[PDB]
Order: sequence, then C-alpha cells, then structure tokens
Amino acid sequence: TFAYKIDGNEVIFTLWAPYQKSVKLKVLEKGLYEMERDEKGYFTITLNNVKVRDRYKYVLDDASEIPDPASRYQPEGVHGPSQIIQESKEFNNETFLKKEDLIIYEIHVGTFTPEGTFEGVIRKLDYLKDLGITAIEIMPIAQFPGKRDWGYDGVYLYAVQNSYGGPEGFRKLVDEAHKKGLGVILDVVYNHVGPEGNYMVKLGPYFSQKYKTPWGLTFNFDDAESDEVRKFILENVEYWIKEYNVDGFRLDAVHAIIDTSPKHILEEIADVVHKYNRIVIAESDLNDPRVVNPKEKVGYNIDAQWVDDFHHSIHAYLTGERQGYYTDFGNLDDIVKSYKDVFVYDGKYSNFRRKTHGEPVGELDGCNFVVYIQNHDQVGNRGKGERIIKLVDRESYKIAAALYLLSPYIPMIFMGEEYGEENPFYFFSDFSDSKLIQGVREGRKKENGQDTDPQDESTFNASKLSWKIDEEIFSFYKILIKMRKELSIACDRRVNVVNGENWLIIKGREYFSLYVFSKSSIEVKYSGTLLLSSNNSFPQHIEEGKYEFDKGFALYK
Amino acid sequence: TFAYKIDGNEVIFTLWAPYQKSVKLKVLEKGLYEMERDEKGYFTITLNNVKVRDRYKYVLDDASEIPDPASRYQPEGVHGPSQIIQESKEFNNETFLKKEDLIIYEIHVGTFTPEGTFEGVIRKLDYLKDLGITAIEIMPIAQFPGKRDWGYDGVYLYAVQNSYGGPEGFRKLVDEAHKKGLGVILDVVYNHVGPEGNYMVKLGPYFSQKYKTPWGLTFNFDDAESDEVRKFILENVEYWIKEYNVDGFRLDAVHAIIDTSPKHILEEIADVVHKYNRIVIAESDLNDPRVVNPKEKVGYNIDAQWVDDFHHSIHAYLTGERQGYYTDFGNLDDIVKSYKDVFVYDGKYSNFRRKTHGEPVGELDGCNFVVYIQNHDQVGNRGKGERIIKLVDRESYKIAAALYLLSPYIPMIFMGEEYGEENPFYFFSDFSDSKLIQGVREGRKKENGQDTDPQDESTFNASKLSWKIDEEIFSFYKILIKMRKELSIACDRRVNVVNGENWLIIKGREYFSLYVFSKSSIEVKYSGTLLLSSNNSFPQHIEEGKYEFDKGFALYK
Repeated sequence: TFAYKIDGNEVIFTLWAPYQKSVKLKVLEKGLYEMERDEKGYFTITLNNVKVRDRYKYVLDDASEIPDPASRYQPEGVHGPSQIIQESKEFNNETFLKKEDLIIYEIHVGTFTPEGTFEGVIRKLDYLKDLGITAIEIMPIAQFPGKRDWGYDGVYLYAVQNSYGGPEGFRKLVDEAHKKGLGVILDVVYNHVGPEGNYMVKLGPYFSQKYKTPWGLTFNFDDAESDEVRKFILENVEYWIKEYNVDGFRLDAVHAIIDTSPKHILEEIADVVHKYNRIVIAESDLNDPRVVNPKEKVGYNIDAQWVDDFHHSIHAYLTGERQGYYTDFGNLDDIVKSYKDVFVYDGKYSNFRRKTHGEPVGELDGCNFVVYIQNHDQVGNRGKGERIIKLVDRESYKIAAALYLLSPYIPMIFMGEEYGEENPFYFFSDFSDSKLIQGVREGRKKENGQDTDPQDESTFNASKLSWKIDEEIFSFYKILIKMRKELSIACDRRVNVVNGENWLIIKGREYFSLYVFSKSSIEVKYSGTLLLSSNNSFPQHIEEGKYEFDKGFALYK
Repeated sequence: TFAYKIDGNEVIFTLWAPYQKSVKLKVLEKGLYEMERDEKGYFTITLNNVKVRDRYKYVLDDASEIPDPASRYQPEGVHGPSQIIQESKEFNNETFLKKEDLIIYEIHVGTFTPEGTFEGVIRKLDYLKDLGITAIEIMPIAQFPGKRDWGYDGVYLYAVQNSYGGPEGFRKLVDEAHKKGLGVILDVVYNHVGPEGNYMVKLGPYFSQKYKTPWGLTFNFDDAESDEVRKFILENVEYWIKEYNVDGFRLDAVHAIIDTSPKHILEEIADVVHKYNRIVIAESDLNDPRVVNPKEKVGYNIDAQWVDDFHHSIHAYLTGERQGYYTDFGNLDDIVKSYKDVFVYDGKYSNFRRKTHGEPVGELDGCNFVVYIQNHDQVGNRGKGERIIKLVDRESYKIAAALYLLSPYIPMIFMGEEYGEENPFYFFSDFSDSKLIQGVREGRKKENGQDTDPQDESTFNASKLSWKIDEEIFSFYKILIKMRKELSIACDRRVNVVNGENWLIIKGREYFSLYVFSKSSIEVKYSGTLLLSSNNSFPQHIEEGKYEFDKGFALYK
C-alpha cells in the first residue's frame, strides 16, 4: 500500500506527502484530481474509470508534476510518468533454495549478455545450470538514471528497470529460472538513493538529517516520521516476494543503515523475509556478528553476510598488493585465520581505519558467510576494473578458485570468472545533470584513478562480457563446484589447517587439500587419493611422508 | 594516563595530538619543551625538575599556547593554564550506597547555599542527613566558562570547577559527606562539550563528524581514531572514582551518545564503574530497556535510568498543561500505567515526535528507574523556572510529593522542593564570546521564552535558594521519606491500582494509599489505620465501604 491498488474495477492512489498541502492525481490521458490529505500527511484518491495502463504524475503545491515514488514502473525516464501495471499477485510459500546448496552467481544484466537484458540472461539459464550454480544474484534493478549504471543510483525502489526489459521481463526471468530449477536473488539498496530523479525530498522527510553516509545520506528510520519511511522499505520487500516470487535479497552496505530504535530496521526486514520463508544476505563491513546473529542471541537474524576479509587475505597474498584496504592484509597467516575464524579482524587494530575493528564470530556454521575471489566491487573499483586473471600467474588464479569454493562458506562466483573472463568491469554512469556528469568524473578519477570516463559508452561496453570460453578454467570450475557437493564441504567449519612457509594443507571431513605457492617440501601427514589437481605433478595415490611439490593445488581423499 | 603522572620525583606529559607535528610543553615558570610524537599521535615529555604546582600550556604547531584538556585543574579561566595538583590516589573498594535505600537530592552547588560552593553545601550535610536523603547528586562540575552556568558547557572533563571551590574543596565535600554517612553522586557529561574553551578541536578528532546532536555534536566513538577518545572518556570515570572516592555517576542524555561498535561505549563505562563497585544512572529519552538492561539480556547494565514519563503524566495532570511534551500526556490513565508499567510510551504513538516511541520495560524492579516531580531541567527550562509550587493548589503539591516518594522507583528530590521553595531555577550562562552571549539569548528566548537574560547576574542570583523554610511542606517530606523506609516500599512493583473518575487508590505490600483530587465517593476495599494524611478529614481507622472524601491524600496500613 503506497503506489496504487487495483481493487475490483477500482484503484487507489496513496501518497505520503506530509510537506504538501495540495496534491493532484493526474492521469495523463484522463485528468487531474485532488488527493484526500490525511492528517498523517497521506494524500489520496480513488479511481475506477481507470484500468488504463496509464501514465501519471503527482502534481504538488509548488505547481510541479512528479512521479509516484512507489512507481510500479517508470516507462520513460526517471522523470517519466509512473504507470499502471498488472497485479502479478502470485508467488509461493517458499524457496526451493536451501541454504547449504548455495553457489551464487553474481550477474549484471547489462554488461552480461550482449543483449544486456533479462531475455539476454534468460538465454544462459541452461548454461548456468550446466555450471552447477545453485542460484543467481541480480545486481540492482531499481530504476536508475540513464541506461548505463551498475544500478547504484537506483532512485525508484518500486520501479523495475526500463532498459533491462522491465517488469514482465524481470517477471519472466524469474518464472524462467524457476523452471530451470534455478534460484533468483535480488540485491536491493535500502541505505541510500540515486542522485537523479529523487523526489522524495519534496514530499516530506524520507531521509534523516541527523546522519550522513558517504553517498549522501541514509533514510530516516529514527526521527520525526520514521514510522512511514520505515514502512516504505518494509513493504518494498514484501512486493518483490509477491509481485515476482523473488527467492531472496541481498542488502547493500547495511552498515549505512542507521537505526537507534529498540528494533533495528534490519531485524525488521529479516522478519519480513523469513516470514515468507525467503533468504537474506547482507553486505556488512562491520565485523559484527550482530547481523547474521540469531534471535536467541539478539541478532538481526539476516541469513548470511559477506566476508571481504576472506577475499582480501587471499588477494593481497597472491598479488603483491598493499593499497587501501589491502594494507590490512597481504599475508598467509591472514588466509588461515580467515579460513578458521571467519574474520581476520576479530577485534584488532586496522591501520587502515586506525581503529579496533570487528569481533569474534560465534560458532556459526560457515554458512553465515559468503566468500568470493571476485565481485563487481573488487573488480569494478580498480580504476581499470582488472579481473583477477590479469594480476596472477595462471596456477594462482586456479589455486584461489579452489580456496574459495572449497570453503564451508558460501561460495559465490562473479560473472565471467568461471570461464576465464579477462574483460574488465568498469565504473559506468549514465547521468544527465551536468554537475553529476562531472562530479562523478573527478570522483572515480580521484577516488580510484579510473580514466575510463564512466559517462562514455566506451567504458561501458568494454565491460560487456566477451563470452570467450577458456575450457581450462571453465572446466576446473564445474569440477570444483562438483566436488564440493560430493564432498559435503559446505557450512562445516570442522577443519584442520596447516601451512608451511609457502604451502598449506587443509584437512576436512572428507579429505585434504594441498596448496603450494612455491616449490617446497611437505610433511604430508596423510594418505588419500588424488581427486583433482591443478597440475599433473600430482600423485594419484598419496601417502604420509616428505614430498617435494611444485607450485600447484591438489585435492585428495 | 592523559593529563600528567607524578612518578617518584618525576612527572610525564601525555598528549593526544594526531593533527600535530610539533608540540611544546611549557611550564610557565620553568620553560618550553618538545613532546615525543608517537606515531599514534601522542606527543609526550618527562619531567623531574617539576613538582611545582605549576601552570602550563601546550604550545602547538600553529604557534598557539593551550591547556591540557585532561587538565587536572584550570586555576584561571577556561583559558587558564592547566595545573599540577596532588595525587589524591586513595579511595575504597566500594560504596556504602546500597541501591534500594535511595533518595536522591539533586543539588546545584552554585545557586544552592548563598556561598555557592562545596563549603557552602558542606554546611548543610547534617541538614540533608536530617531530611533523610540517602545521597547527593551534584550537577556538572566539569570546568565551564564563566562562574555562572548549570554546568552544561563544561569544557574540561578532567578539571574541577574553579568557582565551586575546586579540587581540594570538592575533595573535602566528599570526605565530608562520607563521614556524615551520605553518598555523593557526580553527574557527568559525555555526550558533548562546552562551546567555549574547547581545544579538542585542534588536537585531533575527538568528535565525530558523521553525527550532529542538538547541542553541537557528540564525540567520536565510532570512526577514525575512536580508540583514543573512547579511552579519554573511560579513564575519566576512573579518575573520579580514585581521585575523589566518588560514589556514583549520573549520565547526561545518553541518547546523544552514538556508538555502532559491537560494544556500546555505555556498556563500556558501566563496566568501569561496576568494576569499582560504584553506581550508574542515566538520563535517557529512548524508551529503551537496553540501557538499564542486564548483561544476560545484552543490556548496557547501567544501574538506573530516569523516567520523565512519570513526571509528565503527573504534572500535566495537576497542571492543565499541554505544551511541548506535555502534549503526550495530561491524564490520569497515564499516571497509573506509568505507575505500573514504568513507561507510558511502551511502544506507541507520540504525536509529540510523530513517531512510535519506547518499548516495554522488563520485569525490572522499580529500582531501575528514578522518579521525581522536580529537577533542574523541568524547572529550569520554563522561561521562568517556575517551581511546581507556583502552578498547583497546595493540596496538590502535597499529593504529588506523595505519589513519587511512594513509588517503588527511586525517588529523587530536587533541591528546595522539600521545604516548600518558591524561588525559580533560571537558565543562566556566563559566556564571553560575543556571539555566544547572544546566540544564547535568542535561544533561551526563542526556545523557552526565557526573558531573564541568562548572561545577567540577576537571572542568576534570582535562582539562588531562599532558605525560607515552610515547616508544613518541610515536615511532610521527612515523614514520607520516613514511611517509605518503614514500609519497605522501594523497588517492589507488586502493586494493585485503582482510580475512579478523580480518585485513586494504590494497594501495596504493606498498605494502601488514597489520592483524591476532587471530593468524590470511594468504595474503599480495605481496612487500615491512618498512617499519614495530607488533611485532617482523614479517618485514623478505616474500613471497607463507601465513603465520601475530600480533595486530599491519605495513607493507611
């Protein structure tokens, strides 16, 4: 209840407008009307003449026409009139998506398929399925400005992307994957909004003034009317679930979500989701268990959370990288602790933030966290979106892959990565306000040295995937993904871990694994049969003793 | 460790100055020196020539002299040189102060005794003791600007007020009360700082930029170097405890204390205090149990918290008051719920904040909260600090008194109130920067209509207590305070409560009480003996039946 609501033959027009005195419905074809201002600040009207897949603008006091922020869909620009659509209405009391079986495929509909749409991505299902992926994670489809964006300027939480196809398409996309037995997971932004087409600002207070994130400012969940906005959001998740049988959510940078209330909005959301028996994952920098934490432990519940701590340890280890966050790591030791204690910052000094970061993760299964060697962020904000292939010796790139998919955690593959993709993932925008298409520039430029003027199709397309398979890499992947299942490696943190100066051997419940980054001697403490190696130098049937190995990765049993 | 530290014959000069490149110790008599800049940002020096009860200024890069923010004492202005003092060092592993026996006397050393000092307040001990008060709560003694302030512009957390006597005095004050068997409780401000003499600002980041309270902005407990500042504070409480055997703390507006860390600074402090087996109470607007909440329940622990909810219900009830917050109440019903469910806003709609305020207090004894009919705030910010005597029929004023002291809560009397004080408590400042002594004006003026130019001795002295006893009122009090003890009324929330249209009868463990605000018939359901009445119309030995009563209060058994 916020956008519109088709009854029988009749339709309503709710509209949170505290700041307004006079608001006017305006079917573009039909006419202009007067909303029933309720004391709380909710203008409102009721229609029946309408059925009309009609455009409409809300015209306020000031004498300005604007679009329904709960816009079901914005046919034209992020200034297009909002529009009537059908009531998908149907979805199911669940997700087939069981947590353990979780292989995530991060995708970016745009730069993905050369079509760059759902249709585009629909073509790859069976491919995806082939791969073994247990589910798909879509990057933000919240109507952003232009046609070229990661989707982090989504300024229409309710309206499904124009370009990407939209509604029916996105609609179709799920119904599709659904049949392919694939799960879909939408990654939604609740900690902020788009710098273009944002008309919250004139309807009332949607965003707190107390605080200031980096990208502008979060919404208002605390002060003055929190009540409403906090509902906005909360309804927003419900929508997805029913209007699109979505399988799960992925929350962007929760830690920019500020709440002081006795009940943190997160926990508020989690419940909405778990209510429909769906899943939630969140991007959180704060090495805090709270999030993913259980109800008994007064945690928000959130099903799972990303652990960049993993990534980083590995990355800076393989690369001789020490910039920005990389400075907190770049070492073997890190890799192991992360491997056994989810966070590398368990409550210790980050010189990076000159603070005392994170704190001990519980006794939570590996499945409360999701690991990766790649993601839009990690590639994306490099200045030249270098994939990781471009910075590591081939054997390495293979090793890494192993590391992560072989974790109890919840392995998620960036798009491309599996088949050995070398294209880059660039920072691209599609703004219109001069000051935007500018500020941005010195931004990405000053922030990350990106040269590729994001506001250039160039930068764009150059990130489009070059479906150039590499069966070496591609093969591997499938295998890994496969062994993982076989082995029952998931969630389980009952692991034994060793490493030497440059090696590392990890026992598990059903095996051992060998990581050697440099020819060296290993006192292999066990006998198993080679299950998979990165090389050929690997001994099908191993036994306990000293052995000299070559830079490579081998997997026993 | 932050100010200085006298060793044997030698003394250190720590000094958090991240932003500084070159810092200089400067004994005013002796000389100027160079601090040992540590990477973390801590300049530093070591002395022995010194013993000297010497003044000193830290002279930074910019070529400016300034005083030790951990100033033990600021002899001259809030620009005076800091100064050497002795190492009180001694205190005890405890407080005689048991929580139940808790009668708080809120005092304001300045406007109190005509002397307006500790010495002044020392003269009243035995008086106080006489009253029955179980302990004293001092308003902020943190070096503020000028000589006339509530003390809410304290800008020197470590330095004891000049005017109020200072150190040795405050020192003496406690050692005194200690002997009188009286407990002392300092009310310290950690959510903000004084608008004059604040030199944190140039030493580095002491205060977060993420947020903005009302009175400027809180410190930085979250970001960049939180680590340090969070220690500042935390050491600050330790000081009080050892350098002054203080008995407890009272925290100003905690809810302006913003922390996202896994461990809320509050909980951080609580521990410091409970570590020394001392007590903590906090001013919190957020109807959140979290604070006062226990460790098992993942609460901050804080021993007790103020419940304005109480006050208000009563006040607006007795007064026909409905301004500002008064709008959320002004009703009988409120009075009872507050009486049985600590908060009146247990998670419901405050039109006052157009939000959904508070939430259910546990099953916490009445002793987690502290009630009052008066306090500096409630009088102080009225525009004409009207005491409550000035707005209620005499019988009322007596009734109220009963209400609160007869609660399981932790009754605290404002100063004056007990003996029937009619003087007002005004908003007074003693600033020097023109813009201050001005902004303030339209402030207090625009905020509360205060006319009494706070920057006028007038406004000041006029708040000084007129020790004009009124033995009627005065007597009552003592009695109440006395019965309370007798009765064992404290902490216990096992109460039965009734009211009629204008009356109210409250059973307890050892009695009943009758509140009648308007001649009416009461179906008194019990037999007891008059223990104390506000009037004479009260029936020494009561029995169950209908009886007509007169506006008044009576107490049975």
